[PDB]
Amino acid sequence: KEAFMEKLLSFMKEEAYKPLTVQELEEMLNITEAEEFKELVKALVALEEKGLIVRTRSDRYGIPEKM
Amino acid sequence: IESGIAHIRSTFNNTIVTITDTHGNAISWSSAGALGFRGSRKSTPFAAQMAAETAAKGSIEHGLKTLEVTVKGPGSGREAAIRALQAAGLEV
Repeated sequence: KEAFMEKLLSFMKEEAYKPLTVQELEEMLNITEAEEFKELVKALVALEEKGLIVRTRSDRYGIPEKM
Repeated sequence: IESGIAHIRSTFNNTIVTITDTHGNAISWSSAGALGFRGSRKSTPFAAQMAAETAAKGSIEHGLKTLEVTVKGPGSGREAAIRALQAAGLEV
């Protein structure tokens, strides 16, 4: 769980990163298995609760500092 | 199996999505709570959407294509959750 959260956060920290929806994150991470998709959703919720990412009013995830 | 029902139970607290064969045997399921949403979030249609996707992507493994949908309860999820079944690829 933690290694996946770090990898997602690292990806969102990249300079080229723009705020993405869950589906756009699924596509960009090449998630094809339903269990990995479940991990992504759990990671997004946990990172959002920790305040390390923010969901916008258009259901896009972004880094707080960049917003 | 190809044909199946998507039972969407949208309450004010939670949106559950079970997908079954025509004989009502459960293929897969997901719920706002199962995706780690908590409190207000579970109610929201976005959570319903994501619950539908997760339930759907579990079904596509078993090899579904067409869905009949059944909706229960007064929650706000049903519109979002149904679109998400169409968006996941399964025809309604």
